Amino acid sequence: VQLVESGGGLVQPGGSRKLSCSASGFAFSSFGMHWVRQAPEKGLEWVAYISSGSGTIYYADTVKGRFTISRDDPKNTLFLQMTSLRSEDTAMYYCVRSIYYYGSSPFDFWGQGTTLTVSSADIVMTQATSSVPVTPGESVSISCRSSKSLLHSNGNTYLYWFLQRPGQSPQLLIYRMSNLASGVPDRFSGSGSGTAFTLTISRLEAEDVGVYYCMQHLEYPLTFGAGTKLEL
Amino acid sequence: CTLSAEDKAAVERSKMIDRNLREDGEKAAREVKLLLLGSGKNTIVKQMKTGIVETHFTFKDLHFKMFDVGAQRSERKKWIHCFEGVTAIIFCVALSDYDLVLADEAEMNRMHASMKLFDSICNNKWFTDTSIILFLNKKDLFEEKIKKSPLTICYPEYAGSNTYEEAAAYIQCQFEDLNKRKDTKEIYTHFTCSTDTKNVQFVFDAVTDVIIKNNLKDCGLF
Amino acid sequence: QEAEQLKNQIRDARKACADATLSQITNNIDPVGRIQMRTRRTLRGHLAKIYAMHWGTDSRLLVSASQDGKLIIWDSYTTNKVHAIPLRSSWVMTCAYAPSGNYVACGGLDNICSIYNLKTREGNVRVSRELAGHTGYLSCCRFLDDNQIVTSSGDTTCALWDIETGQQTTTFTGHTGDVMSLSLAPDTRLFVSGACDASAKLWDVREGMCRQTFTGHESDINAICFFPNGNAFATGSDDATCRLFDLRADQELMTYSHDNIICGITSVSFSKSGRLLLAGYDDFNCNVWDALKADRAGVLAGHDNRVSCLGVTDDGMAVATGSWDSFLKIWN
Amino acid sequence: SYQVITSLLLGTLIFCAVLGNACVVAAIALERSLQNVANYLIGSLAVTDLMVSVLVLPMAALYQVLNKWTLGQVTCDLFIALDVLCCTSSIWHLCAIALDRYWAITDPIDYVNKRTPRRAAALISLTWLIGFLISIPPMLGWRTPEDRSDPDACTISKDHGYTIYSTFGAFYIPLLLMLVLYGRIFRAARFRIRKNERNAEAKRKMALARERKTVKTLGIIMGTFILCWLPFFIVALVLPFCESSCHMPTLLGAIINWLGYSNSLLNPVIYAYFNKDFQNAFKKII
Amino acid sequence: AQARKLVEQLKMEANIDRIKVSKAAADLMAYCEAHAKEDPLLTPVPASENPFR
Ligand SMILES: C/C=C\C/C=C\C/C=C/C/C=C/CCCC(=O)O[C@H](COC(=O)CCCCCCCCCCCCC)COP(=O)(O)O[C@H]1[C@H](O)[C@@H](O)[C@H](OP(=O)(O)O)[C@@H](O)[C@H]1O
Ligand SMILES: CC(C)CCC[C@@H](C)[C@H]1CC[C@H]2[C@@H]3CC=C4C[C@@H](OC(=O)CCC(=O)O)CC[C@]4(C)[C@H]3CC[C@]12C
Ligand SMILES: C[C@H](CCC(=O)NCC(=O)O)[C@H]1CC[C@H]2[C@@H]3[C@H](O)C[C@@H]4C[C@H](O)CC[C@]4(C)[C@H]3CC[C@]12C
Ligand SMILES: COc1ccc2[nH]cc(CCN(C)C)c2c1
Repeated sequence: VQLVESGGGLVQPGGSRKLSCSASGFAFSSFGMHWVRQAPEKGLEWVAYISSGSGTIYYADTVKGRFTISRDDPKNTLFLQMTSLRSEDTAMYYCVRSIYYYGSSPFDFWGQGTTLTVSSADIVMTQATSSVPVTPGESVSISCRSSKSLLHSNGNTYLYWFLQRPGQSPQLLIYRMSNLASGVPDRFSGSGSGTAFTLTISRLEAEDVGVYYCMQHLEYPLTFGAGTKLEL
Repeated sequence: CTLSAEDKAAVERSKMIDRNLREDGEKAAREVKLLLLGSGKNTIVKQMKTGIVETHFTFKDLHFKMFDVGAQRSERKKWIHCFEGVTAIIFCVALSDYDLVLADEAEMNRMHASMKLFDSICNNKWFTDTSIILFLNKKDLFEEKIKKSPLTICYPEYAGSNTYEEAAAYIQCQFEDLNKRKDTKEIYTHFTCSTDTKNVQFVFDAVTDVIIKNNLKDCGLF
Repeated sequence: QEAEQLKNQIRDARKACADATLSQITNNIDPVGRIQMRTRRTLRGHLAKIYAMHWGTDSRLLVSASQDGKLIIWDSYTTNKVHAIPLRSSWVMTCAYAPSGNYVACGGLDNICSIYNLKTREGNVRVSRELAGHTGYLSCCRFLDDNQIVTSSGDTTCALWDIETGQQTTTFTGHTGDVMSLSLAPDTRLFVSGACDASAKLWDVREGMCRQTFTGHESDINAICFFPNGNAFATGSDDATCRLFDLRADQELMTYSHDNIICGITSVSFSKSGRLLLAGYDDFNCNVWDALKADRAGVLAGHDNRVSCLGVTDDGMAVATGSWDSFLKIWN
Repeated sequence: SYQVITSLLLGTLIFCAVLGNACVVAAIALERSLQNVANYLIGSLAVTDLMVSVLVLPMAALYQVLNKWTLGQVTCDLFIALDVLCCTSSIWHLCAIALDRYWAITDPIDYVNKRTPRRAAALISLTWLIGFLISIPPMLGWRTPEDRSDPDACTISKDHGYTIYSTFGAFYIPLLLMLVLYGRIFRAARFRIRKNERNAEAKRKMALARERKTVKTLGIIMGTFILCWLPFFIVALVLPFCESSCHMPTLLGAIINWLGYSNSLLNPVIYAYFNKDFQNAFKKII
Repeated sequence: AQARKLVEQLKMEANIDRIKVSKAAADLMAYCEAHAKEDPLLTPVPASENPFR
């Protein structure tokens, strides 16, 4: 399984460019794909979502219209055309796979990411601490808050936890507030109330240093928190 | 709407799976399923082409999927129903085998066993309205052997000449007499290995006739 | 010479232990009464005769197989199809769901019980391994662990498979007739298999020998399921009756039959409490039986063809049923 | 007293037609085992017959009991157009069913491979298009000043060109095509059926029985269709060219006119109730 | 000789202790009554907490 973004560069004011991301090692057609942008020295941000088969397409309020998303199932690649790029659009975009079914782990794999430089009822996720100085071997707890209760009527809580180590793409730890993502140590744990949640680490290792991000998936206008940057 | 963000994507995936299943079912429907039983089965398959064996062959715009049971010595009564609805049943019998006894201290004759199997399949409750394509194979060896060993050994009550044509006609009549539901279904009997391409022609003709007869019956014209 | 006297001794010993039947004991038990079973979810998408289905451990996911060549996993709550796995051999006779839900098995008129990995990082479900060790059609393939699966074949012998090695860990050749079904005990230490010889044998996984045999049925046994306590199991046969057998009492306890039923049974299952026995029948209907009194507690109509398979959730919420009409319906 | 009896008879006939068509439609819909191209055409014919029974027959019955029209010119025109459209659709549905049967019988390869419900949908659309083309002319044009000159009793347009065109395209062309198709089907069936001595005699008896059965079916279908829809179009063609001479007796004309509605009622009986699958479905449901 | 295996397997006649069927039935009924409240099928759960409604 691998995802490889492409199309990065520098854009003149009001310019237009298209980013691409090829998929290999997995059934691209069966996985929904997301675009996540990240301005330098700033947190992540969902851009657009195209479901399997292109039936459902969603956009963020701040990218809708000028940004469009398309997928090429025969060629196993993803695209994101950009027009009228604004200076605020300076960010690096990460492609994320996702397949939606009971027991699945959405956002379990992230792409390499590509850099790009230029020149309303949404649930807001806030993290109490932007940075938390800690030492190895000491349990670290990261708390977050949501403006709207994430506990859905179906009985599932749609909270996600991501770790973005220095010079690495984000990695999934928790995707339903109780479930541990594959390929991660059992040290990480997740628990919380209907609105309040925290990420408790039993013991801190060297590779756990990075910025922890949270998301709500109750509704698609996803919002990223400030990010808790652990340092030693 | 009560569905969440992920529920809508799950529903989309479910309906995509529905579309794929419907497409695959439509593709599979437009194909003729033939059950093969029997005795020259391997020779017939070679000329016309450890569990059940599938053989695919096409003849003038019509696609046939042939399901040879593959020597399934298990209880046939427990899986024969899996073939309910096949267009036709191919039955292969070797004429020259009127002398063989299938060992077992000579308690049976291969011709008798073939007749019993044919009767059981024809009278099977799952094949009440299923046509049978009967093939008589190894006619050359049968002709060579009758000239030196009369078929009366296999049919003590048969009082006739040992010539090829008469013996073949008597065997065909005996096999067709087993059909206790003659009105519902017809038995398409053929003597094979005249040339390799005639067997497929006979199979195609029998399938076409069966389809036409079924269509007429649906309209009440047959 | 040919063990003439040995046969009668076992019969005499078993008869000597009969003192009181199950029906007499359960006289004081209050009747369950009619249960208003109503279909809550109707699952469509199969275009051919479905022969087998199995619940997952989570009590929400179930898998079904059909002669159309497709193996479908269902989201019971929302009826969303989880996966559609094309079977390379469109003659499936059985299917299973691993206790962890990671793997699914299927078997057909071919002699191979294929293992599918549902949790591949490739996403696409692939055949993890092919278990081609049988000489007859496979009747039931059931998982004990993620690495161990036990199979039933028309060749009259079951086989324990070490999946990672791909070789039969153990073979169970005691049956003389074709084995048609296989049910694992709650502890998975032993399992029981029914066969067309109208007998059921108790098999031990670790040692691999027939500890005991049961011969109550008068016709081919089509299905068997383990009682939730794990010390008893119920049989289903073409005799148009279901029979309850106890592993420790060694004798038949009770039978489930009615004069209005003259057709064979396709499948059997139990509820969490074990009071209800869900049995499928060739008359296109499933009859719910009081496991302690053999009274028909309900009927699950609504199928246009023979009911082929059924099963109860681990959590005991709903019971799924499958029929040759290609429709699976969830009942609660 | 006569008016009451007439109203009772017409109401009973309309109720029977509605009940039969509704039962056929319900059987086809609630049970997805009779979903076939031919069965789809039969269901479309049943729906058209139900529309005829519920929409135009009660208005026609009122027009007959009172002997005069008391609803207005606009309603008269709408009723006439709707009745013509629905009857033409029913006749062309019969023709399409005949064509589908002919194609299935004579083209087994197409039946297996190239026959799909889209074929039934296309046939139904073509039949409805032909009906609309038949029923539109009286709206856009025609209806000369002499026509509907008497508001007390309004009559269908009697223009020579329009009447010949409508009668032809509604009965004669469908009649000729249906006759040709069923003759082709009859010859095909004869060829197929025609295509130890005791066994031969038994086979001969079976062949004779099957031939008699198919002849009976074809004769029943053609006799019903003709005996119903032939007199109506014969009079519709003769009267416009026989205005001066023909007297147009009321009773005979009324019976001939209602023969078409009788055919609309009878079509489901012939095409579904006699059918084996439909009767089996009704038995299962009932 | 299969008899040597058969006798070793039949040694179960003495390898195991036994309990009367009456006690087994009593235990079964006790377990059934103890967990009756925990079986949704035996006791229809209210639709409020029913995932399938
Ligand atoms: C020559 C000497 C002098 C004599 C010659 C002159 C007179 C000769 C008269 C000949 C008789 C004509 C009618 C034939 C009756 C008859 O024999 O039918 C019998 C029983 O069926 C019913 O009766 C069906 C009974 C129920 C029908 C439904 C009606 C009730 C509800 C109406 C609607 C209202 C709903 C409540 C035997 O059945 P059948 O052989 O007639 O059935 C056949 C039918 O005739 C074919 O049309 C049909 O072909 P299709 O067009 O493709 O559908 C065939 O499939 C088959 O169904
Ligand atoms: C195939 C089966 C269903 C028989 C066909 C149905 C009959 C019961 C219908 C067909 C034509 C109908 C007739 C159509 C028109 C008339 C004229 C009218 O009666 C009169 O004679 C009064 C008017 C006049 O005499 O001018 C009203 C009833 C009657 C006889 C109808 C009675 C019912 C009939 C005979
Ligand atoms: C059934 C027809 C209307 C046509 C119809 O059914 N339209 C809807 C449809 O076809 O779906 C009749 C029933 C009663 C009739 C009305 C009543 O007879 C009252 C009144 C009588 C006047 O002479 C004409 C206007 C008017 C107001 C009539 C118009 C036509 C009506 C409404
Ligand atoms: C020209 O006279 C016609 C031509 C075609 C027609 N179709 C249907 C009708 C009348 C409808 N019922 C009253 C028979 C009709 C009349």
